[PDB]
Parts: sequence; structure tokens; C-alpha cells
Amino acid sequence: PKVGRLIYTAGGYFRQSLSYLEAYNPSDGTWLRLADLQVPRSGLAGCVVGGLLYAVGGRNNSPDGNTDSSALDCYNPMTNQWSPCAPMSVPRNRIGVGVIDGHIYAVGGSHGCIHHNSVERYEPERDEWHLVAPMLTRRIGVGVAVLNRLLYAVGGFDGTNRLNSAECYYPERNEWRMITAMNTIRSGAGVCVLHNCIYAAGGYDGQDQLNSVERYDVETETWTFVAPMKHRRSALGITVHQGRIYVLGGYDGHTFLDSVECYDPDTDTWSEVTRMTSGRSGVGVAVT
Ligand SMILES: O=C(O)COc1cccc(CNC(=O)Nc2nnc(-c3ccco3)o2)c1
Repeated sequence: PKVGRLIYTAGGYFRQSLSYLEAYNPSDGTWLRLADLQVPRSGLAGCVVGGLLYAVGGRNNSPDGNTDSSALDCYNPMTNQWSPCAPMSVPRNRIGVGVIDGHIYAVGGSHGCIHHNSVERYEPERDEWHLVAPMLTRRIGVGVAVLNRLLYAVGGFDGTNRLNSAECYYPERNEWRMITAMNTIRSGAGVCVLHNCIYAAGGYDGQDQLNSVERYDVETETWTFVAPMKHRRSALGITVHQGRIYVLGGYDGHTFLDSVECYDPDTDTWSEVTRMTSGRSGVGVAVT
């Protein structure tokens, strides 16, 4: 094929919610603009299932109004087209998603002043949503990752407190269990899994955006700091591509970042590999 896997960035915020879909090719550093979202959105989550890109929740924060989204839309790289899917039970801004067994899990997020602890599961082959057990904590700006077929919800804001706690969901049981809490309080952090560990990068602690990064190891059941990113940021996009973590854009209290940093787990170092076509925060990112 002309290209390998690409890192897709959908939506985001800059002065207002965006409809951009762009793709970065790690092999030659080129960016490509694709079909716009049907509705602008930011604070959404992105994931892939069966070669299809999904844009979940978020909100359309515009000059003349704000509308939280319960929408799920699907993008097909093969034809460069967006398709509306069944919507979720409720709008979820600052949502988290994870994929397990080809099913998409929508986690927490908010609707107005409602901070969800609820969680629902989407089955693409049926285009239908079903709620599952709710998290033990209400979490918006929660980070979500999957490890050993278990869904992890990390940090966030419960409506009052910003959290350093994290919990794990066992689909086979439909039970949530708290795990060791992180070193740092983080809402709107970038959370992903890489080489059998969960990473939590950046975020906001209630006083400033963060550049520190920590890693959870399941057999020691502990969170350990790794090399920090060069640029502090919350509401960043994050994904994994061939053994490395990519963080995209974000917000640091002063700027909408276009910076994209890459983490090398073998040397424990971060490098700025490229820049988005324009700075922005709250993007949905995935690789396919
Ligand atoms: O809805 C989202 O996903 C993000 O919402 C955010 C995030 C960070 C800051 C804000 C506040 N909005 C904001 O600062 N807008 C703004 N700032 N500067 C401009 C601007 C500059 C020139 C023209 O407009 O617009 C909203």
C-alpha cells in the first residue's frame, strides 16, 4: 500500500470546536487532510475497530453556544467517508474510550454539570449501545486504556475533586476495582497502553498543566515516573504507533499546542517529531 498505518486526528478546539480530520505518516513526516466531521467537536475520544475510525462524544463549543455530544461517527479510510452511528445513552464531553474484543467502551465524561460515572459498550457489528457497570468514581477528562483485556479508567475530575485514583473494569465480571492511585492528580491526561504498561502523560492538577509522565506496572501494582515531556499539556491527543507513544497538541494555560512529541520506551526519552497543521486541544486520535 502507498502508506502504512497513519495517526488520525479528528476534531479539537481552537477558538471553537473543529471539524478537521488529518492524518500524519510517521514514515515520511507528511500530513494529509481528509473529510471533515459532519459536526464540529472537541473533548471527544477516538479509537479504531476493524480498520474503521470512530469519533466518540465530545462537544461543539462555539461562539454562540455549547452542545455536548452523544454522537458516534465512523470514518472509513478506504473511501474517505464519515458515517453516523447509533448515539450513546447520554452526551459525554471529555469522554474516555477503550476497545476490547471489537467493542467500544465509552467511559464517564460530562453532560452539562452532570459528571458521569456510567459506562456503555458499543458493538459495531450490531450498531447498538448497552450500558455496563458504572465506575466507582465519577470521571470527566478521564484517561482510558486497555491491558490484558481489562479496561482502565485513570484520573479525571469527579465534579469537585481532580483525581489521582484509577480503577479497572473486568468485562467477564462487569465489576470495577480500584487500583493503586497515581503519583499525580491528573484530569485531561493522555492515557494509553504500551509494551504491557499503562502510561499517563500530562494533564491538569487543578493548579497547572503537567509535563510529567507515569507508568503503571501490573505485577508490581505501582505507578512510576518516567521521562517527562518537554511541553506541559492537558487535553492532549495520545496514541501508540510501532513501539512508541505519540502525544498531539493540547493546552498549557497559555497556548494551543501544535507540538507532537514521541516517546521511545527503550531509551526512556521524548523527542518532538513534528507539528500539527495548527495548534489545538481536545482532539480524538487513533491509528489505522
Ligand atoms: O471546548 C473545548 O474542547 C475546549 O474549550 C476551551 C479550552 C480552552 C480555552 C477555552 C476558552 N476559549 C477561548 O479562550 N477562546 C479564545 N481565545 N482566544 C480566542 C481568539 C483569539 C482570536 C480570536 O479568538 O478565542 C475553551
